Amino acid sequence: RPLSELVERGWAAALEPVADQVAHMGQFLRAEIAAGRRYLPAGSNVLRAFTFPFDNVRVLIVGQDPYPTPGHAVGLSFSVAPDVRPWPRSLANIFDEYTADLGYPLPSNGDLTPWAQRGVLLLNRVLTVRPSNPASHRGKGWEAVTECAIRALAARAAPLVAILWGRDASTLKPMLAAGNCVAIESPHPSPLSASRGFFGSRPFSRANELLVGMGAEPIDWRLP
Ligand SMILES: O=c1[nH]cc([N+](=O)[O-])c(=O)[nH]1
Ligand SMILES: [Cl-]
Ligand SMILES: [Cl-]
Repeated sequence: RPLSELVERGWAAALEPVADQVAHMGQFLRAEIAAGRRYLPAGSNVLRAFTFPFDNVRVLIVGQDPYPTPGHAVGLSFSVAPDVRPWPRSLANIFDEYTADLGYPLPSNGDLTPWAQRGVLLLNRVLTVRPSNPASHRGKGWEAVTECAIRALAARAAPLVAILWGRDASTLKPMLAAGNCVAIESPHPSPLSASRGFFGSRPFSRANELLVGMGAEPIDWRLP
């Protein structure tokens, strides 16, 4: 199936340069299932970040790989389905910062769909994983796909704030080089690092400060 059938119109055009690569990933995934390996998220969710309009994106929040725990990954970085509990600890930490930064109550559940609807791109660098095997689809072909996506996003005339959590995300700074882009960076929300620079970083309000200063509307971050 061609890109225009899988993703939103603007993303299909942005991702044209990697259309063959995306087809190849579908072949890889089929071969995984034929070899008796599973993958997450569900097939229908793999490209989900690209189902929300390319032109509407104002904030990029980069992830690395999908959650490897069965039933967690949903195709948007960090998000979980509404019935998932307890929250993955990175997400719980994200939510702690959300409350402290913004003053909102704890969200009711871990579903970040409203952010995606509002132009927050929840993009993992690698879009699939074998269950219980963290980072197991590194090097399988997604990195070129998601690099194309980020470069296309950065090339738009429109404002963009990139939120870069952890060392691997910070290495994308070169590709956000353009005057229309601005990166904020901190240690990752995982418990390993969170108290050494993530908590108190105020990424949500600062992203809004930056967008307003670039002439854009702020993100309404409020979750149910
Ligand atoms: O979808 C994701 N969920 C969580 C992480 N993480 O905590 O590193 C990530 O990189 N991507
Ligand atoms: Cl498996
Ligand atoms: Cl807000």
